[PDB]
Amino acid sequence: SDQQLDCALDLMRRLPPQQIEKNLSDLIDLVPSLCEDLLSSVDQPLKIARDKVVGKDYLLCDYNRDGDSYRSPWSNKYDPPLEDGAMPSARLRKLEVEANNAFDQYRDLYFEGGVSSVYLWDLDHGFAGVILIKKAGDGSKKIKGCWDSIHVVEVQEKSSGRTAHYKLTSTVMLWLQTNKSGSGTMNLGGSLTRQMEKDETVSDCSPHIANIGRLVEDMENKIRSTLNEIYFGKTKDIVNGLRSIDAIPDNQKFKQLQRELSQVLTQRQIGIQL
Amino acid sequence: VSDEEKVRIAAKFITHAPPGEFNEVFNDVRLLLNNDNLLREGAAHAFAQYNMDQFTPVKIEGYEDQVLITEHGDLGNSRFLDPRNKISFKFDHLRKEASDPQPEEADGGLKSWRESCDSALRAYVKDHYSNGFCTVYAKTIDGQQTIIACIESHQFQPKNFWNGRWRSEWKFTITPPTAQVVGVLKIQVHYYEDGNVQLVSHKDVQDSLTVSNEAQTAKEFIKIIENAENEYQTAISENYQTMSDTTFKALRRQLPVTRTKIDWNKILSALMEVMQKRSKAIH
Amino acid sequence: TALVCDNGSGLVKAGFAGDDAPRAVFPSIVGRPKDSYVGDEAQSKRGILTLKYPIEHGIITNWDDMEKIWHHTFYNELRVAPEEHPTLLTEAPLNPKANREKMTQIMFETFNVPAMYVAIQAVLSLYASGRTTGIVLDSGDGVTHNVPIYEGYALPHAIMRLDLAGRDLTDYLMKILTERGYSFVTTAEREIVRDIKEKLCYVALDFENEMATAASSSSLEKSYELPDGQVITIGNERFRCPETLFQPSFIGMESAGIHETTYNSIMKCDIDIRKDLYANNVMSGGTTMYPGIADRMQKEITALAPSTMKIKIIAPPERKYSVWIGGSILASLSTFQQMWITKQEYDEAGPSIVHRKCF
Ligand SMILES: Nc1ncnc2c1ncn2[C@@H]1O[C@H](COP(=O)(O)OP(=O)(O)O)[C@@H](O)[C@H]1O
Ligand SMILES: [Mg+2]
Repeated sequence: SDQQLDCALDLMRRLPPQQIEKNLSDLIDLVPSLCEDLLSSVDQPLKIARDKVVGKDYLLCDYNRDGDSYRSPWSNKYDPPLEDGAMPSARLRKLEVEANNAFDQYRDLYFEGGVSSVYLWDLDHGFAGVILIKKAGDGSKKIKGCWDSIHVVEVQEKSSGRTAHYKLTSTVMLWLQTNKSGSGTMNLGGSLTRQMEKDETVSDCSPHIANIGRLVEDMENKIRSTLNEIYFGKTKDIVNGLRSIDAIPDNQKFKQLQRELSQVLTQRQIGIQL
Repeated sequence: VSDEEKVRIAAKFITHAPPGEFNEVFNDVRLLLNNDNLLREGAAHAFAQYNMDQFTPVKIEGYEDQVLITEHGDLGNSRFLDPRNKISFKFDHLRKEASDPQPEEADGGLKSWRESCDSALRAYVKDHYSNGFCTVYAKTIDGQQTIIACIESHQFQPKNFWNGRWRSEWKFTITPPTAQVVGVLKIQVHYYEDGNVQLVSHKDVQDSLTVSNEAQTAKEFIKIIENAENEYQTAISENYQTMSDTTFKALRRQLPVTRTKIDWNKILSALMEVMQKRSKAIH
Repeated sequence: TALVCDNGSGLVKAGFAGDDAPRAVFPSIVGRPKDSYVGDEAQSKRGILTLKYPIEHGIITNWDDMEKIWHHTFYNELRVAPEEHPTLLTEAPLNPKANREKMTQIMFETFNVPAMYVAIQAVLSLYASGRTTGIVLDSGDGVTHNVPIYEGYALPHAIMRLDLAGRDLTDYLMKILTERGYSFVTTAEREIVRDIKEKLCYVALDFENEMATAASSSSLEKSYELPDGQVITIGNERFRCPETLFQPSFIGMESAGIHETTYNSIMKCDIDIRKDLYANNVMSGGTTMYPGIADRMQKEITALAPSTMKIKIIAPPERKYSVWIGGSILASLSTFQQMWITKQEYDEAGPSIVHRKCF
């Protein structure tokens, strides 16, 4: 009962990224009983929708949905108008109004484009939040890639001291391709997920959303550098290990001497040992 | 859920199988499917095609050599063909069974050409690779003889959590008026240490040089191949080293123009109008 | 009796094979107004000579002055003929490949040594410690490196480079000293402000607690005798200078410290060799003499590695000359006779060894 969903997850990570949505369709063809629950487990590329009253696009998600009815972050509405409760926490309303503004100013300084969205929750002790960012490739530019990232934020209660523990989980999907004539076609893909927790004070000069912006920006910079240097870095090592650029008869001529050198040095180091 | 839909879905799943490991995906596609009797024959062609495309090696029963399987070079029926030693073999697509100790008969029309091709390709397949295997086939297509030279290298390691494979194929024609050289290259590497990273790359090349006699014919295509491969590695390394400032800045910048963390306090919280008259008058 | 002649951006070292201490340690600096004033005599007549450094950041920039330094090494410091016996030389990792042989051709063209075994600087310090596998820090005068070595091989895809070294630290110490009131100006007064750095500097765990204790209680004060009769009482820079290695933002460089790069060195490596590489992190160089620099690394890495395994960090006492001894214990060995870059190869192949025997 529990091994099959683990096997489905194992299949999911194995396939290449660039067509996974087709595989999601194929997934619901195989096993219908576990179709719903796997969507809560496997991250998926997100969909783009259009607001009709303000003329701008927003980002569909899973946790801003109730009975197959979504809410826009900017203009409170639903596809069925006024059939269910919409956008609680009026005291948090203003903390969305700045936030929907705030992170797009962060879009303008890093991505020079893209689409963002934020939706906060209510819970028993504090609140929670889900933050989405998407960037598509440029039509004019030869490079055609995609960046998606999802973030989940939780805050616990504190009786006194004005110190809040933010727990931030993040996940990133990345796709790149090049078609230069010198090297033909090359493709690169990536999926990563991380977490951390941090305590920090609450101040009038530094409200909560300043801290949330700090954590989001720090996580994105760290994950970008980590994926560029550590993960993508040693693919170059594998491909240069498949074949050396220069001919190498020379090292094989002295390789047995190198092995004997290692053996006698291993003898000698124990022989003296300082 | 229609059965033949499921069969072909498993077929294109295994067709795009991950880089190299076959047992785990085979076990799990067995797990999802109920009718293994239909799996025996309705997935035989898919597994066979996966063996054909990957250029896997097989170690024969103790003649001190291993041979590849080529889509354009194998015999095509249930029993395949070898370049050397004149012994056709039957290779199982799943169990790697060895059988069929029955020789065959070569055409013999241009055996010097294929033997020289083997001898020359062998020399610059050993030293210039760390670990790789090659094969060479000769066949008459459309009344013209063609020599196919195929190369494959693998560095499988499960415990370290990465896989890699190089495959390449080259075509050579017999035209004393003018020769022609066709080449195809592909690289596949996979890294999954607490993440996913895929890299697939493909290349195709068309080129040619003057004709020559048997004393010299074993050298021109070798030099063309070595030049093409070396320029290809130069190109991919040169393109990869400038990733963070040429191709990856379109998706996301490392730091902004200011070369500092964005100051969120001032973001949360007219001089430019007045300064325009000064800018006009001074400049 | 092979010569080990270790180059360096700060202080060049030279000596025989059988000894266990470098006999000739002198600065690598060349003066111009006779023209052949190099070393201590160049430092003495600072009022007329325009001193300049041939070697910069571990890569030879000016080649004539490096030839003058080599000429001075084999004539006055050693008093031996160049071609009596083989000579070993070292160069830093991550160098231009042609520069390895650019010095070989100028060596043969004026000395014609019988043989060479030109090697990396960091590969042999690990042998000097006494093992074949580990991480190495070349925390020197011109550059700093993080270099992992497994079974005697240097992995070129897993090294990192830092510009921070001793001279930047000395400049920062000068800048701090100007603020207190004891102004030190011009390059003549460098050799004394280095002297405060050698024997009146250390590192502390709680950077903030140490600052609080120093500012509150004036017990962390020390008196130093300048060579004039004056005495200088020195306070809070005893730990504000060496901390620049762990936080390069003081000078202004945005690069990470030498405590996070030891982590990135081993992240960019295999799964199965990490249990071996944590166990042996080996220090070296001239800029790792300070007291208590083992403990700061031992506390920092434990806060950044998994808690399910053991990190042992060690350092010999003779860290400053560990590059020299590691050469001399490799030059004189039984099976070492057969694999040199010998003279007869160059004599037979002519000018073709410069692109053939690059191993
Ligand atoms: N006792 C000491 N304590 C601290 N630092 C020292 C000491 N002696 C020398 N140094 C520093 O080390 C530098 C010499 O480094 P060195 O090992 O010569 O580098 P390299 O050999 O790579 O040129 C000097 O410039 C000085 O700043
Ligand atoms: Mg040094």
